[PDB]
Amino acid sequence: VIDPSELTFVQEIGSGQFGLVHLGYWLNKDKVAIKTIREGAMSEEDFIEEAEVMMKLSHPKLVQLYGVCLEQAPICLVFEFMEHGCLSDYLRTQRGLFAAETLLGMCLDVCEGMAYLEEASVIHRDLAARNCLVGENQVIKVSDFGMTRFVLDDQYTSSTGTKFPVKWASPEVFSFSRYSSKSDVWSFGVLMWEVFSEGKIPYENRSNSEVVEDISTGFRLYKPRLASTHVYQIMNHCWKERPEDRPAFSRLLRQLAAI
Ligand SMILES: COc1cc(C)c(Sc2cnc(NC(=O)c3ccc(CN[C@@H](C)C(C)(C)C)cc3)s2)cc1C(=O)N1CCN(C(C)=O)CC1
Repeated sequence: VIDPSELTFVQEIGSGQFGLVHLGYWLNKDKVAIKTIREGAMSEEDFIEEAEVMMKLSHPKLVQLYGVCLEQAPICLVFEFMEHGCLSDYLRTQRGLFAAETLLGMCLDVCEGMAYLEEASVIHRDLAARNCLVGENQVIKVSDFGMTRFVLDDQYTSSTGTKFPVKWASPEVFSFSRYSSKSDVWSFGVLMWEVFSEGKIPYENRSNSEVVEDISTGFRLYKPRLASTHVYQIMNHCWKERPEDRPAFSRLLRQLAAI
């Protein structure tokens, strides 16, 4: 638990799934990012349960949750400040400046984070570039793993909802809500596409229904220029119809490191 007096709210930096994000300071010295959880956004008591375990999850390629500020309404989550924001934004902003090796390095970072979560029996559920953050020396860290379990907006959570992230969803997820580390693997493949495409939106921004149809019939994203023949076959292995035909993150890590 972080005491409210230990935090200083400096400036609003944006809004996400659960509401406001501020740049702040922790004990008047260290830069932190503070999520202010908006009313009706979170399943609050259910999260305060899972907060202890989430905090205990620690890895250099996961954005660290430093603590929870509970002694106030609305409650706040205190995070490691990532100096370059979301990967999705970062890729688009820096488009044209990336060497293939740097882009591969980003995929490696994410894969290391996911390998840790997979090992720890944790499903992300919404792995995408928008949910990864960029820190010192372009290091990429995975964030908000498992958080969609606490989202009250049924448009996001339900596979049939209008806000459902179909573009990163494996066939068994969008059809049957069947999550696993292997469904995160599908998402990771799409994230690889995003990285090597320098932040392009997968599936020409096609409708949710059209993507479901595309994937159901066998369509797959085409190779981005900066992705090698080898990288593209790794992507395609992530997009096998059956989750059992997809590699584990532990395997992908060996493959991406071997390059
Ligand atoms: C995936 O969602 C999130 C996950 C985490 C885990 C955190 S906790 C965080 C940890 N670290 C963060 N860093 C940043 O959000 C950031 C953004 C911009 C800049 C560059 N300009 C700075 C210096 C300002 C905005 C002060 C001018 C630097 C850092 S947020 C915040 C969000 C989130 O909701 N947003 C990310 C950042 N946003 C925007 C508009 O960029 C708002 C949505």
